[PDB]
Amino acid sequence: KYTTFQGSQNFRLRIVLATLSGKPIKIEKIRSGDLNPGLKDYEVSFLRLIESVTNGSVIEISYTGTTVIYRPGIIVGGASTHICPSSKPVGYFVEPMLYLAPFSKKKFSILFKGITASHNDAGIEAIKWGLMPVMEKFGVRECALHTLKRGSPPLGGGEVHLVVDSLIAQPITMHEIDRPIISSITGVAYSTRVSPSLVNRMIDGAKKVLKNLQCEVNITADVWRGENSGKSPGWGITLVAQSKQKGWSYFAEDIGDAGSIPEELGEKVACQLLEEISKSAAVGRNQLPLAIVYMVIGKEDIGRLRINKEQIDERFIILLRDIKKIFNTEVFLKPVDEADNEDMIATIKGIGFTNTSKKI
Amino acid sequence: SPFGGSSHAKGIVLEKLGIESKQPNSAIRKCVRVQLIKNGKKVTAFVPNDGCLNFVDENDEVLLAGFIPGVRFKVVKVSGVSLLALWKEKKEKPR
Amino acid sequence: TLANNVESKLRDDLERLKKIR
Amino acid sequence: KLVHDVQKKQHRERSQLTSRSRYGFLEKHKDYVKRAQDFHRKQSTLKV
Amino acid sequence: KRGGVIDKRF
Amino acid sequence: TMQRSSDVNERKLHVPMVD
Amino acid sequence: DNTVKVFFLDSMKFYLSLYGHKLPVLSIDISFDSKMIITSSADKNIKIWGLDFGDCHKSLFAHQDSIMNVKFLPQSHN
Amino acid sequence: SSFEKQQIEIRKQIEQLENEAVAEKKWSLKGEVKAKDRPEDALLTEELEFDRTAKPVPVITSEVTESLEDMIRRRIQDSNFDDLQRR
Amino acid sequence: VDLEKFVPYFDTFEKLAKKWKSVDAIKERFLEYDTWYELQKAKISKQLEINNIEYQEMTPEQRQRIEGFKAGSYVRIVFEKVPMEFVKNFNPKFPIVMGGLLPTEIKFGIVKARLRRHRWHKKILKTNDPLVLSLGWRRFQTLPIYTTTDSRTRTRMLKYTPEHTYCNAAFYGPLCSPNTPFCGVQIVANSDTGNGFRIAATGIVEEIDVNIEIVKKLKLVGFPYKIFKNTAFIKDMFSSAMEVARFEGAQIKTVSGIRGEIKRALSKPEGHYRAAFEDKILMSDIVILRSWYPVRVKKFYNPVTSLLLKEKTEWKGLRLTGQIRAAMNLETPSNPDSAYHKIERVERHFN
Amino acid sequence: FEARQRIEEKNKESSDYHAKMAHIVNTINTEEGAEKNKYERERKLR
Amino acid sequence: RNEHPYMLADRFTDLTHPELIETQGLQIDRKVAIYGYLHGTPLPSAPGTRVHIAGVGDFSVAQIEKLPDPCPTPFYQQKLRKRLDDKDKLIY
Repeated sequence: KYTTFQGSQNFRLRIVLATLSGKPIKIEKIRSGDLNPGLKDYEVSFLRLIESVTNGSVIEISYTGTTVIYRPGIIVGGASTHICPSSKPVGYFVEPMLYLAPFSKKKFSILFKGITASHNDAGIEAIKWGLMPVMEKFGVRECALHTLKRGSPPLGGGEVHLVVDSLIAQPITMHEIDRPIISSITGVAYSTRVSPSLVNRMIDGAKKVLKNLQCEVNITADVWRGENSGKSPGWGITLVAQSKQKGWSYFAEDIGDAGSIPEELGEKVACQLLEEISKSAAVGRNQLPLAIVYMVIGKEDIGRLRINKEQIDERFIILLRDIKKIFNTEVFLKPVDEADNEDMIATIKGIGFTNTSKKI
Repeated sequence: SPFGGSSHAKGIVLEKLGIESKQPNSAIRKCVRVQLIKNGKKVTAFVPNDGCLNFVDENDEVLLAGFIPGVRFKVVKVSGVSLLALWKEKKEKPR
Repeated sequence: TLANNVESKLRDDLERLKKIR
Repeated sequence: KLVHDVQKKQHRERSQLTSRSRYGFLEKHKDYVKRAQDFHRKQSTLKV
Repeated sequence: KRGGVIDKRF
Repeated sequence: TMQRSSDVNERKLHVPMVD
Repeated sequence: DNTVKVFFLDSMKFYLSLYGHKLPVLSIDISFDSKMIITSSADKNIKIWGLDFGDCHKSLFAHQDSIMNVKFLPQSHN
Repeated sequence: SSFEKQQIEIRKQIEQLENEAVAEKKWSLKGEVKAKDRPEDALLTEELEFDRTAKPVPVITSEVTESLEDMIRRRIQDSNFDDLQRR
Repeated sequence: VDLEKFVPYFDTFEKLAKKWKSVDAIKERFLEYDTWYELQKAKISKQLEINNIEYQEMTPEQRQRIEGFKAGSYVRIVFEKVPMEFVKNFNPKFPIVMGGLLPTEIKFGIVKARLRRHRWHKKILKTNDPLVLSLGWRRFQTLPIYTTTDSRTRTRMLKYTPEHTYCNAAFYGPLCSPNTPFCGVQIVANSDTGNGFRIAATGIVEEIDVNIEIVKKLKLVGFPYKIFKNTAFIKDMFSSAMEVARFEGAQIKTVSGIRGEIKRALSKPEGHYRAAFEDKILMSDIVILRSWYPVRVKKFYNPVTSLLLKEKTEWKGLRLTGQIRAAMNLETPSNPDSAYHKIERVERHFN
Repeated sequence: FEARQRIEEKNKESSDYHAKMAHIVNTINTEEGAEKNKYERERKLR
Repeated sequence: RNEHPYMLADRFTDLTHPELIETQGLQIDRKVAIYGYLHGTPLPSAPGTRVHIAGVGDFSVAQIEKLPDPCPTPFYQQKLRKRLDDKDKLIY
């Protein structure tokens, strides 16, 4: 019957893997003890987004909202428009949509409207230079997230258009047992409704920490102005460590709130990315929940991904646990032969998943 | 020589580029993209008619012979059976 | 009686027309 | 010449309905053009 | 459009 | 002989499969 | 230089700088709630910058001559 | 047995679908149809897509107006008149 | 702690700033085959050579956990909730075959296949006619609907399979990956085998989804009764003037081909309307309006389960439209008007 | 209303159809014809 | 054949308790064990995998375990330009 789990924990993850599997899923006990129980607007809106792109799926939310029964349909997609509630930005909905984009009947051309950045959710550049490049490694050749207008909190109103012009049967088998060498560090500095000196003070704060390194740095000074620069002033930084050898990338991001010194938050993202590097072996823990799931839906072949000691935390475990019930796939780990570092090799297999929803 | 010295060349049927065409028996409806196996180069080939277009499917072996100007290759032979034999109801394609 | 039935059928057509529109 | 004998099969024409028998023969494209052309011959002669 | 959103929330 | 060798080299080619 | 920099007085560190003044600011002004910065300039235009992001809500060419000094009504946005 | 009970439900469906096969077709599924054959005003009950032979006559909505006087303001702003002049 | 917070947990400023006063501990991270066929074969082989290596490295218990039970292993499988009759009506001669099912196989819904009448089958197949298909490991009976694209403008319901070509077929049943071919048979019981070739159709499954939008063509017919040159009045096309109001301006045409329009409905009598044509029509003309009405796929599923029977060779399900008529002694329906007759044309002489 | 959206959907689809059909006949003719012309002049050279 | 796991049953056995056959009757659902050599892709070790038995219906594997090869091939049996030995050939 229905695989039954508890809580809102990993809510999106448990629907999309259900969607990828085709196995129906039940989630119950969504904050039963809270004063305001049941699903919130953003995660109801997200569950609506799935119905827009999936076809034949039936979704029921309980009388109190504390239980949802999800039977997935085939993934069909198309041109559509979604209203992101002000609670969460577009990035909350686009990241899980990347889990499902390349495996559809017709192409995903979806317009997302609402806030575009938050302290807790992925920004545009996290998806653009931080999460998408992992798609070119996985076989998804051409795919883009076009920014037409950005909207900062609390009023938001931003616009982002997702296009995934690649559709593939399944992700390519994965082979990365080496710690990629980073060649250069790039990034984007952005702001709404405020003077460009902020975006320069962003870079100077970011520049200060990382000139102890011997690297070439080119942080884009980008300033949106006019009608397409949001209904609220706001700003944030995204610095990406880029490896041209095997096309690997690591990124860090956060946005500035009221009363913050720019050099301070510029100093953050430089040292913030810098901290992320120490804890990453082949992909960062902000790319880890992307790489593992696609490898689980690859072809019936074992690939290797190198993962660091710091990567395997509570996030790695429950995420691994969630995959097992839906797929019965288990991720084994074998130590590296090297003694300089204690990095780990995670061996996973695809379930033989294929894009049966495609026009052939 | 178009095949580099051979009279025939096999390929891999990637996608039928003329399926969406409205006009029946248009010159486009008989065009198929094919990967030449010996070198992997993508090429376009002719199938004799839309009736024969039914027989060709994606990931089948196809032999190509010299012939929408520019499509110099025609599909003469598919998956253990020649198309004209299939087209004449003289044979079934083996799978 | 028959005229009343035609009137009721016409009214049903009206409600369905509202449903379409 | 990749057309077979079957696709060149004759398509037979229908006739007037029995209920409509009293109105005459059921006319078709080739019947209509014959009366269309003669009227055009007629108006042209009336026109001049 | 096939499949429907059957929302029972009060 | 080159024309034959081309004709025999081509007939050896097939679709890649996994057994 | 036609830019009005803001220093935190307690921390003594520079927070934000007003930009876009055509001519130098003759008077500077902080709302009662302290969330707005009203500035009157020799360019004869008054700009009102919000503290949280240092952003001008409106720029106003009030006086045909330059506005030397600008006052508040205490505990009021006026 | 449950499997036999499965045939119990199957051998029901066979007879209705058998009856429908030999039953007279509905006026919708008869191809050519006539007003007497179908129920009166049946097409009022049904959605039928049909082609039209001429243009649908345009409707002067406000945005059609708004776009229209907007240009008229643009022509006169540029003094661009297609007007006949003394020759 | 949870993935909804995309930005993951990090340490405080001052500790992190003190942690990286220097950029040390990270300096390490920072700075031919003859034929394409051989390249693909090698890529397959290396992956296979990779596969063998870890499994050797893995423990035998670890290996079975990850790969499962490889082919060639002699294995015991236990099943529960098996039908009662299967053990009782067990014949060792009849083989028992087990087949694993991929996730798409479990799903049920509409199946779109490009299907043709099998070439040696005597008769063409009919829409809404039971047909036993063999998809994957499963063999079951359904009611397929045969359709055409009409020059890729719409999916139009065909009444039979084409005599000597493929056509699009829609039917309901367990789904499968595209490009999974299949075979069709009408009769499986020995009693009704006869001497006809039993394979009825052969085709390829084309697409999968949960519904199809098959439509059937409808022609509403009209008769003229009063003609003024291009303009004429038509009757019995519609039962009421309200019906005409819906189809005002609709394109209409005669059997002769003279195209027309529905100009306005006549108040008296009900259903009468005025139409203008490119030429004058004659009294014997019949005007027609082309229309389209949706068709639905019947959700019928009857797995063919011979091994559960005593006979194992006399399974029977839905009967063909021919057999039911024969059993109940009903003649095949026919319409005298629909019948075709020879036509001889008399040369016309005009005044 | 329904007519207006219906007709403009046909016009856009037809225009895209001819553009795609036109692009392909030009590109296939141009790129392949060069190689055909290439091979012929080698034959003349031989 | 290379994309699915499949199996031809060598023997057949019913594991239902005879007492259950009597207290309820023969009509009770029954537990069955089926042996043979696996083919095609590997079959997952964990129970619950969905399979189809031809002419029967779709079932879920309650339990699965490997047994020693009852017809060991000669190269395998001796392991535990030369012709086959008459002792080596076996029938099962």
